[PDB]
Amino acid sequence: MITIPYTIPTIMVISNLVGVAVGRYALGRSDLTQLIASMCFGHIIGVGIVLGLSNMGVI
Amino acid sequence: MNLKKYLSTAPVVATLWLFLTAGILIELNRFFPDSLFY
Amino acid sequence: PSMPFLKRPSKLDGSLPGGEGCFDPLGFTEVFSLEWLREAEIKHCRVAMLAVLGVIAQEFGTFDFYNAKSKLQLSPDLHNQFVQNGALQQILLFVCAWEFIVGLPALIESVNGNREPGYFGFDPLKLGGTVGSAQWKRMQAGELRNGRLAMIAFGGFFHQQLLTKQGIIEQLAHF
Amino acid sequence: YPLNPAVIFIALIGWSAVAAIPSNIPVLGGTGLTQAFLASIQRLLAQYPTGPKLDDPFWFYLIVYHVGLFALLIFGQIGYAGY
Amino acid sequence: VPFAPVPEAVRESGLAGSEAEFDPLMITSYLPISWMRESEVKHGRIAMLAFVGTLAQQAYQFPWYKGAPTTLVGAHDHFVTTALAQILLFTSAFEIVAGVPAAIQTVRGSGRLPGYYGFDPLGLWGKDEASRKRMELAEVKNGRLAMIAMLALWHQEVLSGGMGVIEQLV
Amino acid sequence: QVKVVVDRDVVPTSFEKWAKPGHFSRSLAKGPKTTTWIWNLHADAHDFDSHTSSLEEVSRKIFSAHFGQLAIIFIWLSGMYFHGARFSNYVAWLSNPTGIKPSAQVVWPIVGQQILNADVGGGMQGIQITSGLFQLWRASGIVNELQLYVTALGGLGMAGLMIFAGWFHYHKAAPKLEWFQNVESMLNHHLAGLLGLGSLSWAGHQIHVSLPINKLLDAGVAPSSIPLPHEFILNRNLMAELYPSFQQGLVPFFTLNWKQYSDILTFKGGLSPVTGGLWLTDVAHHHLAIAVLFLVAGHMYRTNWGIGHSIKQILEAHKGPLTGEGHKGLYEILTTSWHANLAINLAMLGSLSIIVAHHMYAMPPYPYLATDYPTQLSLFTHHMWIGGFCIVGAGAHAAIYMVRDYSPTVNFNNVLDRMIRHRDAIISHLNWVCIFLGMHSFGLYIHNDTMRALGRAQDMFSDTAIQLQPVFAQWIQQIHTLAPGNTAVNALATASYAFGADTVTVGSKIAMMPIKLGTADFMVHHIHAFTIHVTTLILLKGVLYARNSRLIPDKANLGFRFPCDGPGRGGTCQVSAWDHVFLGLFWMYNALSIVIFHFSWKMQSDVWGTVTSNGAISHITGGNFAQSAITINGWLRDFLWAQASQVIQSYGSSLSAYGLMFLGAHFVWAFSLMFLFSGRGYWQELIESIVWAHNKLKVAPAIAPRALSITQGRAVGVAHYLLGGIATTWAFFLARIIAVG
Ligand code: CLA
Ligand code: CLA
Ligand code: CLA
Ligand SMILES: CC1=C(/C=C/C(C)=C/C=C/C(C)=C/C=C/C=C(C)/C=C/C=C(C)/C=C/C2=C[C@H](C)[C@H](O)CC2(C)C)C(C)(C)C[C@@H](O)C1
Ligand SMILES: CC1=C(/C=C/C(C)=C/C=C/C(C)=C/C=C/C=C(C)/C=C/C=C(C)/C=C/C2=C[C@H](C)[C@H](O)CC2(C)C)C(C)(C)C[C@@H](O)C1
Ligand SMILES: CC1=C(C/C=C(\C)CCC[C@H](C)CCC[C@H](C)CCCC(C)C)C(=O)c2ccccc2C1=O
Repeated sequence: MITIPYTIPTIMVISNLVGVAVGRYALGRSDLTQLIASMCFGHIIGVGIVLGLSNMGVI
Repeated sequence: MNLKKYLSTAPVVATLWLFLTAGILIELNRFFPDSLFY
Repeated sequence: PSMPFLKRPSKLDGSLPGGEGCFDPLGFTEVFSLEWLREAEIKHCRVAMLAVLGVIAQEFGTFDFYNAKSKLQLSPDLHNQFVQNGALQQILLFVCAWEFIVGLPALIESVNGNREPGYFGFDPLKLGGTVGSAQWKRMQAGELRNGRLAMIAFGGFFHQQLLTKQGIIEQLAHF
Repeated sequence: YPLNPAVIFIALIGWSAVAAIPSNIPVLGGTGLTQAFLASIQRLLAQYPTGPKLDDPFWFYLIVYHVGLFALLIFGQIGYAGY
Repeated sequence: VPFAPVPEAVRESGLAGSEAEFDPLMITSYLPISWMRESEVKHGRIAMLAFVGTLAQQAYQFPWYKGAPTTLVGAHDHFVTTALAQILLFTSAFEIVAGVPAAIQTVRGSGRLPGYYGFDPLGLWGKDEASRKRMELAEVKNGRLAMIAMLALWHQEVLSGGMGVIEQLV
Repeated sequence: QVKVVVDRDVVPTSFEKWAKPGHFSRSLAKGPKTTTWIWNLHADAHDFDSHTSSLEEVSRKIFSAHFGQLAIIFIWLSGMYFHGARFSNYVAWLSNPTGIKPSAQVVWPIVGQQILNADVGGGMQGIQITSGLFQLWRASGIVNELQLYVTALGGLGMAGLMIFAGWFHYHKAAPKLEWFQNVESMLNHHLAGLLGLGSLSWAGHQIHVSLPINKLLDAGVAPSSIPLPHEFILNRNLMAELYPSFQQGLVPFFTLNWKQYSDILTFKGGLSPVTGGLWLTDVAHHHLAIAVLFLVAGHMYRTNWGIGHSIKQILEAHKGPLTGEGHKGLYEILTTSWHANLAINLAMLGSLSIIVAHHMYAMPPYPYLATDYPTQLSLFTHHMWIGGFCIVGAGAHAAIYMVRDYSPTVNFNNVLDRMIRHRDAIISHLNWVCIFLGMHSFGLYIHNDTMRALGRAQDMFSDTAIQLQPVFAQWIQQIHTLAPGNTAVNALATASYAFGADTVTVGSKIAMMPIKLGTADFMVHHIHAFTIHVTTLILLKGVLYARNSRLIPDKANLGFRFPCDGPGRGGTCQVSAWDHVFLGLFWMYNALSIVIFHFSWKMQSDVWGTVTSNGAISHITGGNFAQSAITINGWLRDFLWAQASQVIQSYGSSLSAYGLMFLGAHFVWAFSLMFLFSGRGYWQELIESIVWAHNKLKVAPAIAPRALSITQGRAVGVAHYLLGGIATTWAFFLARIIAVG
């Protein structure tokens, strides 16, 4: 985990932002559980992307 | 009070008694094993 | 609250001999009916006072004819010098009388709620054996507290083994 | 009950083209998933009694092709549930 | 519009102390404030006493068995094995008989300030007034200030080379 | 919504109602004017859905009874850990597992039975374990006897927590029905909390206990230089030498550099050729996969936070056109009746237990498990039979739901009763499949039987004769040979050695050999398809005709355990939904008797046995399956006669108790038949003709001595048919393979 130039935290926050974009669509109330649920989902998508980008291919 | 009435039922008395006669035979067959006489 | 503690005002107790207060932080007297636990407390405190006076009085160095102690724990030399004498078998067996003969129906008196669940009679004393109000409660608290300190203090009297492997008198000869 | 038996062929492009251009090399198909089958049927098509149980790129890409093709045409009939 | 945040009101005003009502994430709206207020207080405690534990980490008279593990990770390497598993134990056994009825009894619904009323040879604390709540509010502000100070004192060494605290000012 | 609403101080805990046997049923507290009150005291003792219709009081009773079951299970497991501690040769077994036969139970020395104490090595004798506990303990990493005493002590402690638990949840804190029908939370805590944290924390045990210990035992270190499991966690330096990935800490975990944990966790498969079991790196990695995958799986049920599903909005959305209404109704079916949930959970539990059996022969997961073949055998066999019986309970409790708790108002046009609208077309095609498979699964055996008997062995279905090589099983088995390079890309070896490469020899004993399936194994698979379809015929006939058959159009009015209707309709004996369960237990004994007879004879001919030098092969029967499974004279001669030789010659030796559990279990088997064939209209006045001989001597019993009832008098015939018939195969199996393995 290194800084702003392209690495693992670069490609987690985009998955978390599209995850909370899904939370705006999947029962899109602006409460806490949009964040705790939907940042968690984009966190799952993020971890599924990161090592999948690490196994078959350059990161 | 009613616990002894549970201990007076059919299976509980039958196990406290057949456990006892089974203990008579098992303890009487360690002490006197191979008793074919008498 | 009724407790001199955080908070639980008189969960089920409050008139028992806690002279400093009723302690009871965890839910045992919630559901255990408290007479069972009182008979267990008093019986454990009696036998623990016997335990701690056993350890100390044996650590004043007395044997009819046996080995050097070096400990009052660690089973073979002490305990299975005694068992191989054929000797502790009866000192268990008479207590096997005592609990089944005069402790079990005593515990049935701890079933119905008609006992004050200590009370194996037994005051061979004149001028101080009050069965009534004052000295019975304030002396029963003495048996209770000295029995509890006998429980923990016997806990430490057991557990001084790893860095010690010696007597507790030899622990007093160490720092 | 079969109210809309409209088209079938849309599943075919819907299942060949989603598996042709992904190569995913180190498996049986060093090429794509469907090229390793359509390339491996024209060797056997002109009346060949070969193709034993060790014939990997034919027999395996029979089941692994048809088990997605069946599912995607069934979901093609689910593509007439919103009608 | 509760006086800290953006213009978005907060439902909570029901006897928590520290009247700022800082709820951006509305965790209050899904968890009761007796539990969480006992966590604010209870983390505040370890923030206090661990902060001055680090102030007394390199200080005067010790129990005198050391001189090498003056660091913090090295303290958690040396002491955890022998000398600190009872620092775990004597507050574990305190916690299972003190904090378990405290937090579980407040979240069950017993009316009690989550500070678990205790030893008090000091404090004004005889006048049932705001000065009690002034020491509550000063207590929690000193607690979170000590807490932020604990990430300071954790991050004053990891990005500085495992060094001390007062030696950084040189 | 979700909340916890629990009644406190519900039922007093006196001993008063113990003095009233049959207090529980108002149809049964009349007192025994007959002896049938006695037996109905026990069959109604757990009709919790038949004491009172109030689902709250029922549900309190069952949920408190579960803790009684777990109390008996913790008494049982604490028994196994204490018999491993005090009585077993486990510390001696841990020295050389391939030589010392495992034994715990040391028979008390009374007349003769000291001969049952088998000299199994380890300097101590006793009757040999076939349950395979020691292989579970070496995998667990239990080093010396102290962890077995301590874990038995904790087994008693958890048994006390379950006794006090169920006591606490029936009497003095018992929940409402609103607590019980919170099923999104029940799945939400079992998928995550039970199974998820169970597999995750077990991955913690395997990584921080079993991987260092079963690396040290894989090196061959005696259990004295092995440190405590304990002593691996105080410092990583005792594990960084064993696995250098522990030196990096959890930093490669949180930075997602999970390449670094290739030492601890991997995907190899196959079998470790030193220990003969799975690689515990693969097994710990495996439980992390169940961990993350089940903990993800738990969070699909909305409970309080409006995030997740409910079961209702899932089931109502599957409103497919061939069913019409869709699954509208099943969430009210499965949250009001317990027998329906018991049907589903028993079906999936039993079929999981069969899956357990197969995955324990072919991927032996414990070290030195496939080297002592009885523990390899019977752990297959035993999880088959509970794997069997729990299916029939499905066919029991799907029947009972159709009889007792069925309700056509809530259940109108959905997926459920639209089956019952064409249950003739269900049972009729099960009927056709049963006859087609019976001809083509057993007529092949009569065929090869006659063709071998008529001399024309060219006209058989042998290898050399008309071959019936199972094409599909050999093909997908070859796909599993081609697994670890092609499709399981990051694998190294195959999923098992029941599929692919050369066999695994561990201490001159064959761990797993690639099973060849040719033209006899085909026909035994069609046996299994056949006898699975017959039990599916009887147990779907017992559910679809549970309530209103076209023979008897009121079975819901008669009940579930009614015997019959009468001699009308030409006789309607044995017609209830219970009676199909009665028949499904016999066919259970058939279907699993030939599952294990297929097992224990193909894997004494094609897998097990020993090896000699230069890689030579020697099975126990010596390849004597494919030339001999095709007939029945070959079956009955070469298996049930030839394999008896180590059971029948067992007198005077330590296997002789099996020689007693072989004969007597024949007895009980045949003793079942007296209850099956006769009926209570004979026994009732045979008995009453004996009641004359008691009335003559004033020894008239006050409880009037009836015969057994009909459903009892047949239920006891099943329950002796299975104890006798199962214990024959039990003593035959364990007496067979202990004399070899
Ligand atoms: C994540 C929490 C959790 C866990 C671990 C369990 C675990 C279990 N539940 Mg359960 N349950 C839960 C939440 C949980 N439940 C919730 C929230 C509900 C309400 C919807 C239910 C409702 C429920 C019913 C209705 C039944 C169970 C049953 C069972 C047992 C299945 C038997 C088994 O697998 O044996 C394996 C055994 C174990 C792994 C032993 C685990 C025991 C330890 C001590 C963990 C238990 C935690 C416990 C809940 C703590 C109580 C909290 C209290 C002190 C405040 C198993 C013990 C069944 C059963 O047999 O009853 C007991 C049953 O009939 N549960
Ligand atoms: C060895 C004894 C035996 C045999 C052969 C059968 C056979 C059968 N039972 Mg069964 N059954 C038995 C014992 C037996 N049962 C017992 C003990 C119970 C007690 C629980 C049951 C309970 C039971 C139930 C509850 C059911 C069956 C059913 C069936 C039929 C299944 C369909 C099938 O296999 O067709 C194939 C036929 C055979 C395999 C028999 C051999 C026929 C050979 C292969 C061919 C014919 C021989 C020859 C050519 C005949 C012509 C020559 C001759 C005229 C001279 C089958 C006829 C089911 C049924 O009735 O419908 C499906 C059913 O529901 N049985
Ligand atoms: C049911 C199992 C079974 C099967 C498959 C066979 C098969 C066979 N037996 Mg046989 N046999 C059996 C049971 C069986 N046997 C039993 C149980 C006995 C003892 C009672 C015998 C005793 C026996 C003897 C004594 C002999 C045989 C022989 C033979 C062979 C030739 C018979 C023949 O002409 O077929 C007759 C076949 C038909 C008349 C055709 C009917 C079946 C067709 C294919 C069904 C098709 C339906 C179709 C799929 C419907 C869908 C299509 C539609 C929708 C359009 C053949 C391999 C003979 C031999 O020499 O072996 C080589 C021989 O001498 N058998
Ligand atoms: C010797 C004997 C055996 C051994 C038997 C041992 C002796 C069994 C008995 C063990 C008991 C005696 C140990 C008990 C220890 C007590 C534990 C450690 C807790 C102690 C303190 C608790 C009570 C906390 C107390 C807080 C103290 C704190 C300061 C506050 O004020 C609050 C308060 C009071 C709650 C064998 C098995 C070893 C071998 C045999 O042959 C013989
Ligand atoms: C009462 C009864 C009888 C009497 C029965 C007995 C004889 C009464 C005596 C009871 C005694 C045994 C009470 C015991 C009390 C608890 C003892 C004293 C514990 C002491 C431990 C203290 C000293 C702390 C010890 C730290 C323990 C710690 C582990 C370190 O190592 C250091 C160390 C040693 C300081 C009669 C017959 C006499 C009279 C009758 O009327 C009734
Ligand atoms: C034998 C038989 C009986 C008779 C079985 C009798 C009635 C039961 C015999 C066993 C009982 C339990 C014996 C009673 C003994 C008591 C337990 C007391 C004895 C003392 C000790 C054993 C406790 C039937 O009632 C019956 C009914 C329907 C179909 C077949 C049959 C059937 O085959």
